[PDB]
Amino acid sequence: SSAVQYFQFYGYLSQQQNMMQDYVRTGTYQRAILQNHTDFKDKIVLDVGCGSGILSFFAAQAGARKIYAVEASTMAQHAEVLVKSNNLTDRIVVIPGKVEEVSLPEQVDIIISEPMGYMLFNERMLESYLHAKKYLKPSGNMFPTIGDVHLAPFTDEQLYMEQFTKANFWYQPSFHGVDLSALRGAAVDEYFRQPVVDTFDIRILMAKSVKYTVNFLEAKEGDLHRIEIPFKFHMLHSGLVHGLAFWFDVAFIGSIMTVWLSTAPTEPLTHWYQVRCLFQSPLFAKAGDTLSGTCLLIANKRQSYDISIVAQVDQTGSKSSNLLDLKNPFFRYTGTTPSPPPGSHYTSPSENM
Amino acid sequence: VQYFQFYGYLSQQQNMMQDYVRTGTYQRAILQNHTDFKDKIVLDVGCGSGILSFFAAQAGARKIYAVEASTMAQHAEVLVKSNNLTDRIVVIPGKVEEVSLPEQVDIIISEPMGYMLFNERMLESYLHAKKYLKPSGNMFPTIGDVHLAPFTDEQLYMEQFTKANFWYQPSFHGVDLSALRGAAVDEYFRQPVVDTFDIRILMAKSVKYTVNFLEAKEGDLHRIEIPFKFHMLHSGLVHGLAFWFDVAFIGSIMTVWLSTAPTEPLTHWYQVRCLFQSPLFAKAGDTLSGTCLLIANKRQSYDISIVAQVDQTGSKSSNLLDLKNPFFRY
Amino acid sequence: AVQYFQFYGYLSQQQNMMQDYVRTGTYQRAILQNHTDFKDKIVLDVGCGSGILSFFAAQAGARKIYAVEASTMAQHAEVLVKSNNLTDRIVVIPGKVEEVSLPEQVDIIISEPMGYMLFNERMLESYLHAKKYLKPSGNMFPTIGDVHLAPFTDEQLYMEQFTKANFWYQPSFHGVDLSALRGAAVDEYFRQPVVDTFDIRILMAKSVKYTVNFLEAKEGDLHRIEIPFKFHMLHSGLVHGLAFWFDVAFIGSIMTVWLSTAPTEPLTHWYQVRCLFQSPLFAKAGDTLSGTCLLIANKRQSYDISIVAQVDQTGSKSSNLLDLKNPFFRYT
Amino acid sequence: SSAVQYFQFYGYLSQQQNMMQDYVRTGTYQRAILQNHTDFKDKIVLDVGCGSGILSFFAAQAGARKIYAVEASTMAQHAEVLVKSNNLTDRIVVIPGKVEEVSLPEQVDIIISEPMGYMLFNERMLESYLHAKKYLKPSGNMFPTIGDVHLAPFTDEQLYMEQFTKANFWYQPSFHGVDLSALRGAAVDEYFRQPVVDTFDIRILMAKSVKYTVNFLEAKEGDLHRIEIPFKFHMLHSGLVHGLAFWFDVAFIGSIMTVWLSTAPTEPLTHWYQVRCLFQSPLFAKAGDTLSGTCLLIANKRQSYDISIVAQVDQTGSKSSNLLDLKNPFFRYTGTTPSPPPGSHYTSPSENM
Ligand SMILES: Nc1ncnc2c1ncn2[C@@H]1O[C@H](CN(CCCl)CC[C@H](N)C(=O)O)[C@@H](O)[C@H]1O
Ligand SMILES: Nc1ncnc2c1ncn2[C@@H]1O[C@H](CN(CCCl)CC[C@H](N)C(=O)O)[C@@H](O)[C@H]1O
Ligand SMILES: Nc1ncnc2c1ncn2[C@@H]1O[C@H](CN(CCCl)CC[C@H](N)C(=O)O)[C@@H](O)[C@H]1O
Ligand SMILES: Nc1ncnc2c1ncn2[C@@H]1O[C@H](CSCC[C@H](N)C(=O)O)[C@@H](O)[C@H]1O
Repeated sequence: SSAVQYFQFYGYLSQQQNMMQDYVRTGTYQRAILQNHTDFKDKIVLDVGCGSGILSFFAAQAGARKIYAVEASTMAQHAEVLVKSNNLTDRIVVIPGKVEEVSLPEQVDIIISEPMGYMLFNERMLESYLHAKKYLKPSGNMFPTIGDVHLAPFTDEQLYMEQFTKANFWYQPSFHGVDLSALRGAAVDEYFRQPVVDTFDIRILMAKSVKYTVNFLEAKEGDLHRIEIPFKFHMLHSGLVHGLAFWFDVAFIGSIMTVWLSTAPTEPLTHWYQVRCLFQSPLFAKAGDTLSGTCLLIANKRQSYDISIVAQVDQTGSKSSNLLDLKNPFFRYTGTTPSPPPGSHYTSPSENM
Repeated sequence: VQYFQFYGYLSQQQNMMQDYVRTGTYQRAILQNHTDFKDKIVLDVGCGSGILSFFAAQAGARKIYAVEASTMAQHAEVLVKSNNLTDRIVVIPGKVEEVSLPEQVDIIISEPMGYMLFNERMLESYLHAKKYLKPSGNMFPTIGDVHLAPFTDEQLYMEQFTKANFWYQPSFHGVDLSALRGAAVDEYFRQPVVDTFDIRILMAKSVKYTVNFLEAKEGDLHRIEIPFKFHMLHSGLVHGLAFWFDVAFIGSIMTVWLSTAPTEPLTHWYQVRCLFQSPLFAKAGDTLSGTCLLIANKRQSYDISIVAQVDQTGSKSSNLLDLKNPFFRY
Repeated sequence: AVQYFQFYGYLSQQQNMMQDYVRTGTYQRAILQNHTDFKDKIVLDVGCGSGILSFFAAQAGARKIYAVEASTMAQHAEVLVKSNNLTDRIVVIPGKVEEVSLPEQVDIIISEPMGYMLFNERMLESYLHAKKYLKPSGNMFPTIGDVHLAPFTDEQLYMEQFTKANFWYQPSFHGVDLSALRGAAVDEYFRQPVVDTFDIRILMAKSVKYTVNFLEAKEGDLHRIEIPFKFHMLHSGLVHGLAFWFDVAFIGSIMTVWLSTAPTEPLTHWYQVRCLFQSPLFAKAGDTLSGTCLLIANKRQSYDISIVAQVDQTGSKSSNLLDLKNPFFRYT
Repeated sequence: SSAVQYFQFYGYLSQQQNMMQDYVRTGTYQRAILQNHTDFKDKIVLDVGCGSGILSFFAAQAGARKIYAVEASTMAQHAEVLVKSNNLTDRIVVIPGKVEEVSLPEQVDIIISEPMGYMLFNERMLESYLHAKKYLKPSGNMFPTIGDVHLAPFTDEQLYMEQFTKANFWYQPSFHGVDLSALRGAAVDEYFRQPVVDTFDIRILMAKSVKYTVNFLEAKEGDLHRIEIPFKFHMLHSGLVHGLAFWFDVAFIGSIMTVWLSTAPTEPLTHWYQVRCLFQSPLFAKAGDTLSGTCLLIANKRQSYDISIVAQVDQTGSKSSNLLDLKNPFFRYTGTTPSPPPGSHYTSPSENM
């Protein structure tokens, strides 16, 4: 259905290029695969969504005997050219098609893949990554092995006001002689259903994070159809909570060492950035209060999730419920350094010049 | 399809409404020609928010049929009710090709122009809607002029060549990508560059291609052939062709023009530039002749072929372009 | 070989080198400050040109100076010696220092044999060959040479050369397809050393050094020169190639004097030299750039250069050929 | 010899590019071949020193049946690659070697070449071009067909002084304590033996040019070993004559039309520019005087000419005799517009602004 558009997007070389040029990502995968050469040398490997084939080449540098590289986009055509020109035709096998519908010659010793999306789960490629375990030997391994999602409440007044400023275009009685007021509410609802793709200063976060772990060795493809993330935040600061901030970490658990790829706002940026879900009604909280609630991710037919966030301040009973659409996020990043919150100065800035 | 979902968002209707030149030229063109709307029947093909039907209602139209296929039709009918015009503006959800109208109309109004005028292939629906048009009916816009002109922009050319050279690395993290160097260059230079530019970079007076919406058939736009013969005013490197367009509202009281030229204030259409993989050298006085051929595709766009040659020297350049994968250089 | 000595046979070239104030004044100061290494001694000037260095030796008190010059500049040199009244101290001997015979062994050899990257022109071999005339505790001015290498980032230069090479990427230059030769064009242009100066900001790691000791080295060492390097990257960026320059030291009895062609120092007719990678290498600060620069002597009195550079963390490798015989003089 | 250094120079693609990028040169050759297609249509052609092969390609565009493209530098290898990739292997035969020492299968109907150097004659490739006539049918044609060398007396005080300024470096009694004066005369002599490659404003010319024609259809290889150019100038202006200026034209005399390629200072610049030979003793002449003399080019073993220029003003008998070496010219061009001589203002500049 919408799979056509998805595989059209990853068929352009310029997109593969954007992902390969993310040094954090490609470098961490290369480090993780080569530093665990005992997990690869002369073993069988499966690259789920090989794209250019970069990960299979990394697997080859580690000494794999044979690597099955599955690719469903037309990038399979270009991928085979790199294997022939890198004289690895005898160890890398390009298979055009989807990992679900293809046939593999044999069970593999280890599976490698880069299936993470915004908030880890977006794009629903982890389901294909776990589906691939039907080709995995009883003692096989998976790179990445586990993925951790993180959540924290945030305060950002300017991000929050921005939505009503954009929507208030509709609240004028004579836009070229037409009254648009009747659509203001609908415009507001639309903008708040967009998760914001951006970075931020860590000082806007108001409580230590909370983590939902997906163990790719134990999880089933069905575990990813309904993801329920409960949270109970102890506020470090007492502000207005305009929503929740999401990021993720993944770990490659190999024989020699475990390697981490992290997209935290404390780490170097990546092409995943961070994702923020705004509350249409911000929640006020004291410091020490508990912000309790649930984040419910419900898979949809269009390769994404419907996000439901219900949060409440237990001491005051103040409740906020929000719905978001992760397939239509708002890309807000600019490149500017992130300005810090006001009221973050505990000593005179003038006496520090 | 993805197309009608995109235009189902209020934020997109807003982005196009906040284009002041576009909206104000449409309103002024309609209002100053209120005689072509007084007590008449109107069809608005793709009304979106309904802004154009409201312009028609302001001009005195007795009844306006507003066809919209995206979910925007629901919101459009909310503005009709809250503006107390429900007896004059009739929203009809669906595609103009599929809906049934109660009667024939005196005039069709629409905003079907895309990049290079032809993008999005909504002109075909604007023309197809003429099956509901009375024998002497009129159309806003009446005609569309596509303008093309050769340009020189060294920075843009090296900008794209730089990105294509990523695929020339013999050892990117130990991997040889050079085998794909050729596909990378094809793909990048197959990107129309959507942006504005200063008129300084044009090396010849523009050439014009006219589409008359009153006389044209939906089939004409399946394959559009634009021949060009440029007379070069300056010497140097021709890195490609630049496209922009004008449309004219030919009404009873006056004709009003809407332009996306680089000398005029900016629109959400900007201008479009097609790059040659290898620029062409030309002197002042030379002639640059060739053909730009647009063949419609199933993905709501066109496959573009540009054949150009310097007649004096025989230097030839052939380029195919994908209007489906633009490069917004904003 | 004939073309080499015709070139240095023109008085205008000798002028171009003599008008290099840093060069000529540093040689005089190094010679005169160490006058005890010259007083009442025998001297050999290898490739005297106009004679300038022999005149510095006579100024320092040398009893007799043998000035060897193989171009026709030897005859002009003889004229300056007569008109400067030094016929009893400076003896011009025409011919190559490899082929002439000298009346006695010398206490010190002086020369100016450095070329681009120090080794260009392959005159250091003749400077070292002349050591057969050197007494057991003799000295040599210059005494040691330090070649310096450092990676650099310079986008405009890289695209400047790529623009030139891309002329051969045309499908119809006057109706003729040249694209079949784009690969040969890029190979040729990027084989060209870029002779120019540059601001030290473009360097991304502290320079690495390769030292030649003229007192100890033998003429054979310079037929194949292997230069290892291991750079610790200080900035994150694209490495577009390596930059080369050199210092030489006059290690005299009284003091050591240094002559430098570094980009932080005033300009010399040697400028600096850069080798471009066809495909730049990406490196982050903290990474290590390791590799080898290899100079293989050839018949045209120059070197075939092979530069292999590698980012140790990422495995990005780059191998480049360079022909010192076809440099690109970019200075204007 | 110098042949080695000569053919090494033309093996670099950057050099061929420099010559191909001279639009005047390459464009005029293309026009001259294509507009005379009757001289090429289904005929046998010989391209002497093809370099990239460009001229052969032009002759193929005009319809020639077979072209023999002779090249002595290693550019011959790259020339064959262009012929294969342009699908012309059945009509263009690249022959590596020197035109004097190679063999052709057959006689040709027409010979094409670009053998002109500074002052037309420099580098001595016209001799190879004329030598190639051993392969020409009794009524064959040659492109170019005739060459015109133009001479004219000029006045340029700043160019003239520039030489003494450069040589007077040697006229100091203490250059780091060394008296250099003895070499001043030798230094002056050296600089004046350099012809100057540059362009100039035609107003520095003091008499109508004189021309010496070589007819390539009739000239013999030995004619070019000793070239005697008598001149007799009628001075249009009174002044100091600092030397003579040289340029050249070639004409392609085809069946349909004659096409001219000119390096005159009145025409668009080319990579040949113009060449000026300075007199060490300038000659004074007033308008109406006659400047008579001879310009004698004596071929030498290093692929160039020794030039002797003797001029005298007949009215005064004032003589000047100068020797120049064409193999060590001074390339003076910059790109600055040539400033016009003083005082060429016959009307007040202030009354014109
Ligand atoms: N069902 C599927 N079967 C096979 N491949 C798929 C499938 N779904 C998505 N992919 C493939 O995975 C590639 C993208 N993917 C990262 C997206 Cl965040 C891996 C890129 C590359 N191998 C890297 O790791 O850097 C894309 O080419 C896509 O087509
Ligand atoms: N094998 C040789 N034997 C004798 N002379 C040689 C030899 N090789 C080169 N030379 C001569 O020494 C001169 C080299 N020259 C600059 C080198 Cl970049 C030094 C000029 C002179 N000492 C100054 O600094 O002013 C040239 O004149 C050359 O002819
Ligand atoms: N005796 C010879 N035999 C064969 N080749 C020769 C001979 N003498 C000179 N050449 C060759 O002709 C080429 C020079 N020629 C320009 C001279 Cl200013 C090339 C122009 C070329 N046809 C263009 O227009 O691009 C050089 O490549 C040279 O190697
Ligand atoms: N065949 C078709 N039938 C009906 N509506 C169509 C259509 N093709 C496109 N549309 C709709 O027409 C609109 C194009 S832009 C609408 C802008 C509006 N006329 C204004 O001036 O503000 C979109 O809402 C699109 O979804």
